[PDB]
Amino acid sequence: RIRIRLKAFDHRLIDQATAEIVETAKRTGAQVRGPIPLPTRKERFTVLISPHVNKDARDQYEIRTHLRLVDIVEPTEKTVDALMRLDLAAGVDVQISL
Amino acid sequence: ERDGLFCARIFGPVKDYECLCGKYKRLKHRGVICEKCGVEVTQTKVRRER
Amino acid sequence: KKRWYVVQAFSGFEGRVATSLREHIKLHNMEDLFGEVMVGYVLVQMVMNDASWHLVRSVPRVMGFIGGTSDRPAPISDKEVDAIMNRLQQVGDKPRPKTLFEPGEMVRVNDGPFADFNGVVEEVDYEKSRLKVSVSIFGRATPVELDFSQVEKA
Amino acid sequence: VPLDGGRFATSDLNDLYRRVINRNNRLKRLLDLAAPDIIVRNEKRMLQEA
DNA sequence: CATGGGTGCGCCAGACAGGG
DNA sequence: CCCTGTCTGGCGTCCTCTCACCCCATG
Repeated sequence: RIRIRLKAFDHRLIDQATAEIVETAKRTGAQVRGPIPLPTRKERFTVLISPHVNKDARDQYEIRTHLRLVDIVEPTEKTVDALMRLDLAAGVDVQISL
Repeated sequence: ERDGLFCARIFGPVKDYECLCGKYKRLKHRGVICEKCGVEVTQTKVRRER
Repeated sequence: KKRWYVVQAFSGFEGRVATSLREHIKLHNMEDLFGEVMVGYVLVQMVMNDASWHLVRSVPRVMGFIGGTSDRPAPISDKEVDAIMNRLQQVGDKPRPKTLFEPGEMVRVNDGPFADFNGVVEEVDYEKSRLKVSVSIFGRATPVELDFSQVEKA
Repeated sequence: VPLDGGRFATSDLNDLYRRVINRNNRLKRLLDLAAPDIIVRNEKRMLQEA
């Protein structure tokens, strides 16, 4: 009933953090849809490295941001507070749309 | 009750130094009015004088 | 000409008082002395004879009229009667804050688990009658949808 | 405090305060949408007696 | 589920009418 | 106004030891 869309840069972190966000829900709400991954946005910035001439030495960079969905089933007040207020993992965005 | 004859914010917390439920379960921040339900943070005999 | 009067009943048995009142009218057949009965107070279109006064106070679970005196009880000094009548109809179909929550406007939450929290409405939906406002939970503004009456304009 | 069984044996002052607050809420409602003079005279009189 | 409204005591004493 | 009758209020011993029972009612 409530889309839980959460974003973070590390994949071993965003996917660790999705294990407890349903463990704090299935303990009380006892019904979640399931962990849905989403296609990651890879932003590339390839740019020069020398402070002058030699525009042939560049270094390819990439910042990968990931997205996960769990889309919890039950809108019972208990479950609402157990996710809305109980947000964990600093450095991990989580945004909810009921 | 949230704001009834026996309120939390108007008087005080039933339990000593416990705010309300999930907030302050040790002895460090005695006073912070938690957002879950407006409540004071004091002892058990504080409601007898208020 | 039949003027209005206010009757006090035991609050909670009011529909049964209204039914028993209509039945006492059609028992003691003073049909030309009663017009309607509107619904803890029961409104009665009536005239004032002492016989009809004893009739209404002999209806069971009725305390008495409410007026200036008990000799000649008082019709209807309408002061906020029109307001109450209009408010009933208005409530039937009408919003509280009228979703005046525009984008970037701060609002207040007093319902659900987000009760006692403020936030801003990033998006508004007058058609769906829902405001998109996020409430700083543990610092993280938790974008949640609240109704106009569920939240107050800040 | 409750008794042996569990039903709360409530004090008399809670009945008195709960009556005064019920009537005061009714009288404030009879100030917003409100109602005619005879109604608010009985309402204020019931609050006075409460 | 939650709220909503008897008729056997006797003296003192002072305040409120009530004549006087 | 100066006395007379009425009308309501205020009050009546101290410690203990068991028991029994604490708001219906219902659309």
